[PDB]
This record gives sequence, structure tokens and C-alpha cells, in this order.
Amino acid sequence: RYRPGTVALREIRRYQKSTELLIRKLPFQRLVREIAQDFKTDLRFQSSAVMALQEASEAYLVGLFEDTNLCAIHAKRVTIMPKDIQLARRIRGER
Amino acid sequence: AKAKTRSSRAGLQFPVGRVHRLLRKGNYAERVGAGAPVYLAAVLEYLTAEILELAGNAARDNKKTRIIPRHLQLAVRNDEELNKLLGRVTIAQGGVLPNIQSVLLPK
Amino acid sequence: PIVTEQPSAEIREAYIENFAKGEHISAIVPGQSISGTLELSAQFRVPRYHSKNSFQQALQMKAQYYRGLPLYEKNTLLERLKQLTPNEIKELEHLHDAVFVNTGLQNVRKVRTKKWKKYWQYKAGIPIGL
Amino acid sequence: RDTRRKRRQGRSLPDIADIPRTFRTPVPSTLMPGGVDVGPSVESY
Amino acid sequence: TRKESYAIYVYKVLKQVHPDTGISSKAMSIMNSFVNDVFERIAGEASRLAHYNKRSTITSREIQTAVRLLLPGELAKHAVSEGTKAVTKYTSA
Amino acid sequence: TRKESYAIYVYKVLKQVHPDTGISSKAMSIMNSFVNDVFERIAGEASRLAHYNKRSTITSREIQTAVRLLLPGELAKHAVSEGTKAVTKYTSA
Amino acid sequence: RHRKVLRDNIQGITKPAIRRLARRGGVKRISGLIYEETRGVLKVFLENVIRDAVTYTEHAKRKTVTAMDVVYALKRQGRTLYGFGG
Amino acid sequence: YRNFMVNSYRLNPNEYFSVTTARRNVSGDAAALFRLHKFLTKWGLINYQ
DNA sequence: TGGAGAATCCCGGTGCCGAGGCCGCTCAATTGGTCGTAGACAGCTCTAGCACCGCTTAAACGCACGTACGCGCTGTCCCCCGCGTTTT
DNA sequence: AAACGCGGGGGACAGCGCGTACGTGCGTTTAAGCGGTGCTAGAGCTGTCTACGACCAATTGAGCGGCCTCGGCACCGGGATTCTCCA
Repeated sequence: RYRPGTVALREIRRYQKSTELLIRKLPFQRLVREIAQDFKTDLRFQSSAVMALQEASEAYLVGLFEDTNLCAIHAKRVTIMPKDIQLARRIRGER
Repeated sequence: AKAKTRSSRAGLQFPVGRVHRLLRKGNYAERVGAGAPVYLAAVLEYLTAEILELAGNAARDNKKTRIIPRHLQLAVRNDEELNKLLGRVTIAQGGVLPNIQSVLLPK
Repeated sequence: PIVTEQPSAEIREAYIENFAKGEHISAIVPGQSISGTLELSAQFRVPRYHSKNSFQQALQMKAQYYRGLPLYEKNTLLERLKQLTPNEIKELEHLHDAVFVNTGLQNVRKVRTKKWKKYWQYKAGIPIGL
Repeated sequence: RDTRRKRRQGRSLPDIADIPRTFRTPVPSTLMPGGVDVGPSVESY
Repeated sequence: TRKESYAIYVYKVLKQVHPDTGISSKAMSIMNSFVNDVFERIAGEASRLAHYNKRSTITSREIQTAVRLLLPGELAKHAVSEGTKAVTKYTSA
Repeated sequence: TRKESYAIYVYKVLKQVHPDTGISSKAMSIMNSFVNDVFERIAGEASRLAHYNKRSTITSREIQTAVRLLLPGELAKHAVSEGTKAVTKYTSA
Repeated sequence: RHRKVLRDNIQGITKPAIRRLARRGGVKRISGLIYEETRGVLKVFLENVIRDAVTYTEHAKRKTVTAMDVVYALKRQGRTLYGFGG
Repeated sequence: YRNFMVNSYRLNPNEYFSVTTARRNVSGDAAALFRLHKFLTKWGLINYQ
């Protein structure tokens, strides 16, 4: 068959050619009930508060993966490693 | 009548009617519920004690009875929750905690 | 199906090989036991022989075995419950609950002894039931 | 930081609300319930 | 020209807390800045809550809500209690 | 309940500016989410300035300073124009 | 009499979802060290909002969740987002 | 206590019957159980094989 | 440097629900009078920023140089993904 | 979809080379900064002052919620195109 590595970038085209989220949604709503029910239960769960955070999550994560490869290619790797991620989050101030 | 300051009613040093006066001054609400200034002056004196604690700690750790902003740096920035809460607050004449990067240390 | 240990004979050894170093592992390991849960209060409850207001209205007006109790006849028990007072209804509820919990503990105790007698034979090299 | 405030209002003890549980690391014992079955076996091989 | 500051009050909590350590006026000024700093932080947060629910009576319940929100960890729960503490000393008095 | 909605006025600006193009109500909700948010950003900044001048007045000079300090480049300077100019139109009408 | 409480759908958020988003975030060879190194860090994002946002709910005397307090918390964190009124 | 320790060793004599399992399975102070276990293993009778 | 094929972009037919306007009906936004007062703005003063040089002198700078590390170059192995899978 | 695998080949990684750089030392000033002036400037303090939108009375149409479309753009069928991987 093929080698390790090749078909990444058109994904990096297509995902960023497109506008949507890249995540399972019944795990998303169940994760929202999961995390908001952990603090105070008995919440009647409007889907507004459910979907209102996914842009705040996934896009920032996407921005983090660019910083990840920024530290990876600054350290000259594309097999990205969490040393790159946490050095980024350090210089992001997360870590 | 007289200025018989409202901190003595609360066991405080921060006059809670100066605090109620400031809350009426700060446009926070129309009615300033008269425990909101006591909540304020009480959290105030709690944090004053919080920081004067570590301040005298670091000052006498530097064998000085005078608390200086360098001592304020070395006491506050050593804390997790304080410096986590005050990551963007700078202390003039506070300087640095003494620490070197590990691999820049010679071998 | 009579024990509840970790039945893999290579994760128990790797657990102790890292436990002497002082390290956790990936999989979990419990102590050995038998199976079975003694689940009370998700079972027979204290019954509700009183109504929703049969005590405060009584306060105003100033008032063979199935599980552990034998089934009474229709006519003999009816005059018996035409005798009693709501000062003794709270006694009767707890008496019948004390019978129910005792039977539900007796049978589970018998099953538990039947399980432990096969646990001790299995852990001593005897196959079963000898 | 709880004790940091016991001194301020004390200027002017066991916690009975935290009741701990009893989990135990299992002893390496063959026969006894509650212990892992590492070591020498029941059969003598 | 007696102008109300917090220098003798930070002195009061100093000799309440570290009487063994006197202060520099620089640290005193840092704290006098800090007093009005968080006095504005929490109370602007409280006015933010007073506009979240459109309220015009900010009570200590609302400062409790602000202390609940803004402060990390024990800094909340202590200022929950301590901010109630003298409240219970003043609602008594 | 007359709730001050910002679909029609922003849409008046759209029929002024990009009138060939409509606007999705998701995008129109982005605009409606933009409106009072921006209306209070510089407003809180400006009341802070009103106490930096320690004033109980606020004039368009204060909004001018809110434009002056903050906005990047000609986004300031056109709003130095525009913020004054329609003021200059309102002082003309 | 049924208690609906969920926990860790962040694995129901799949590792193929990471093979999606890492490409959306510009990663080529996502090493195996990465996929769950992600799934913890975002969860640090997850509770911290609602830890404050549930804090909005009870002073508001409520037993529901609105996106209004989501916006209160996000703008309170400096995570301003449009599409929701303001 | 003595019959418990001796009966519990003789089910599997290849295993060292430790003090900690005897302490965890009968109720008593650790000093007296440790002294009784060390006396018992001093005279053979337990952990002899 | 080239075709086979797999992915993409583009183009034709469908239809729809959302974008936008329509129809009251206020209600808020305005105009219309204060209203002292806020800051408008005059005076006063005095100070507090002002350069400036005398001069030092150690800091900065002037340079010899020495080698350390950062990259030059390699092989690898590994390792992670791609193709195929299905189920979930 | 997930999910489970699975060649598979090159990407990480080690590691060795190499050579230079960047400190280091020390010679060389040198401008740093200090004092020390002389002064004056706008800050600062007062000194009145009025206008200004406050505020509230009246009003009124604004503008937007509820009520009318029908059409921009999505969806899909089919084909053209266009990038990529093994010749």
C-alpha cells in the first residue's frame, strides 16, 4: 500500500477550506450535560449553552496545533511531540 | 452624629462607612445593601492579613524588619494562587526570584 | 465464577514487580473474594400501612409463610384489624419490616455460606465439593 | 490557608466532617480474601 | 489637611499580623494601590452582576457571588467566610 | 415588548453599503451581538476617563479620546473624522 | 426516577476527531503521544467556564443552563464571540 | 489467635504466613499479634517449609 | 518528463425556509421648560521640571581568540499513517 | 463511523563532525551620572460662574414584533478538470 505520511495536507486544505466542527455531537451534548451537571445537577439543558462553547474549544485547539508544529519545526520535526506542545503552552502561558 | 467609624462595629480597621460611602460613590448599585460594604471591608482585611503575613515572612527571611517590594515579589510570586491570580501585576523594585535555567548551568 | 480476583496470572505478577519499586500499573487488580452483592434498601422497604394523612387525622380525632408471615384468612384478620388503634400501626409496620429483613438476610446468609464453603476448597487445592 | 485564617480572628483541631474511608493495598497472600495471589502456588510444583 | 487613606489601616492590619515587621512606604504604597485596585475589581464585577440580573441593591449576597466567581480556590472560600464574618459582626452591630 | 433590535439599522447600513448582498440571520445575529457589546466597551473606557478627568460631564471630546487612545491607525482617524463629522452633522442638525 | 449523569464523552470525541482537528490545526504526523495529550488540556478549558457559569445560575435562583451565562463567562474570560445577542 | 494462625498456615505451607495478614484478619493490637507470630515461627509450627 | 486514476471543481435541475419586508402600535425618544451646578474658566503661585556643566571613572568599549556548539551529514528504524474493515 | 488494523518506508533520531563564535579577558577610554545651577512653568491653587443637559412633561411616530412573501443558496446528478503516483 502506501507509506506513512502523505494525505494530511489536503485535509489541512479541506477542513480549513470548510467552516464546520470536527467532533462527535452526541458525545458533545452528553459531554455538556456531563460537565455542567457535575457542578450543579437538575439543569434543564438548553442546547444553546450546549453548542455555545464548541467554537471556543476547537478553534483554539486548532490554533494550538499550529503552535505545536511551530515548536516542532523550530526544533525541526513534523512527527509532533508534546514537548513542542507544552513548550508552546509555556510560551502561550498555558503551561 | 460624630465620625464613630463603622469598622469597630465589625471588628475591622477599614471604616465600613467609608466603604459604604465608596460603594455609594462607585455607581455599583442604587441601593448599597449595607452588608456589601462589610463584605468588602471584611474580604479587604482578610487579604490584608493574607499578604502582610507573607510580606513579614519574606522580610524577616531576608533578616530585615522593613517589608520592601523585593520581599513582596519574593513572597507573592512564590505563591501558586496569588501569582496565578496576579500573573500580570508587576512589583516595582520587586525584581526576580533567584533562579537559573537548568541546562545553562555549566557541567 | 466463584472468585473475583484478577484471573490473568501475568498481571498479578507484574503488579507486585512494580509494587516493590513503588509504581502503579495500567490495569486494575482487586483483592480476592467471592462474587455476590448484599444489597439492602434497594429491596424490601418499611411498608406503608398508613395513608397520606392517616396520622394527622388520627391526631385530630385523638386516636405457610409468604416471606416471613403466614397468609391469614379473609374474615379472621379483618376483625383483628378492626380492633387495633393508630398508636400501634407504627408498631406493626416496624414488626413486619423486622420479619421481612430477617428472612431476606437468612436466605442470603445461607447462599453466602454455600459460596464460602466452595471458596475455601478452591483456594486449598481441592477441586470442588469433595 | 485555613490555618492562615485561624490566627487572624484568633488574634481578636481534627476535622470531624471529613470521615476517611478504608481502602487497603492488598497483602501478597494466597488464601486470605483481600490479598493478591502472587508468589508460591497452592499446588507444589 | 486630613485626607482619608489606608496607610494607618494597613499599619493596623500590619501590627495585627506582622508587628515584628515594620513596613517600607513603598510596600505600603503597593498595598494602598492594591486596596482600591481590588476594591474596584470586585465591585465592578458586582455591578456587572447587578446588570446581569438587572439589580439595584447590591448586598453582601452579591459580593458573595463576586467572591464565588472571581477568586481562585481558597481565596474564594475564605473570602466567602471572612467576607461573611465581619458581615455577621456588623449585621449583629 | 419593543426590544431594541439591530437587524433593521445594520441592514439599512447594508442596503447603503453592500446592498447586492443580503445577510444571514446567523450573521445578522453576529451583528446584533456586536452592537451593544461595542456600545459598552468604549463606554466603560470612557466613564473611566470621565473619572480620569473626575467629571460628571461627558462630551464628544471624551468619545474622541476613546477613539484617540484605542483604535488602530486610520480606524481611529476616520472615526476622529466620522465621530466628529456626524457630530459636525448633528451640530449642524 | 432515572438519574441522567454523563462522564467523559471526550473519548466519544474520537481519536479520528483528532486526526481531523490536527489537520485543521496543521499537524502532519500526529504521534501517538499527542492524541490524549490533547484530551486532558481542553478539559482544563471545560470545567473552568462552567465552574463560574453554574456560579451565575444559583445567584440567579435557577435550575436551568442558558447560553446567556455562557456568554457572561466567556466574555468574563475574554472569549468574546458573536452570534448570540449583545 | 493461635489456632487461627496455625490453621491458616497449613492450608498452603509453601507460603510465608506474614504478620500483616494475621493482623488484618483477627482484631487485636499489632504488638501482641506480632509477638505471638514471632513466638510461633520461632518454634517451627508455621513457616517451617 | 507521462498516463491512470482519484479527488476536486464546476455546472445543471429542485426547492425551500429564511431574508426581508408588512402592519400596527406603542413607547421611547424628543421636545420643552427648568436648574444649580459643573466644570467654566480667571487668577495666582510657585514650583518642579528645567538644561547644564565639573568631573569621574568604570562602563563601555577595543580587541585577541579559543573553542563549543550548532549545525553538516548520515542511517536508521520506526512509526505512524493508509488502506482496508466494520460496526457502532 | 469507527475502528481496527498494518505495510511500510522514510523521519526521528542519534550521532558524529567541524569549525567558528562569542564570550573572555583585558586594554581603553568615556560618557555616566553626579551636582549644582538657576529658573521658571505650567501646575497648581483658588475664584467665581454660568449653562447645561437634567429632568421631567408631552408627545409621538419608531421600529420592531408579529405578519406576508418567494428565492439565494444549498443539495444533488453528471461531467469536466486537475493533482498525484507509479511508468
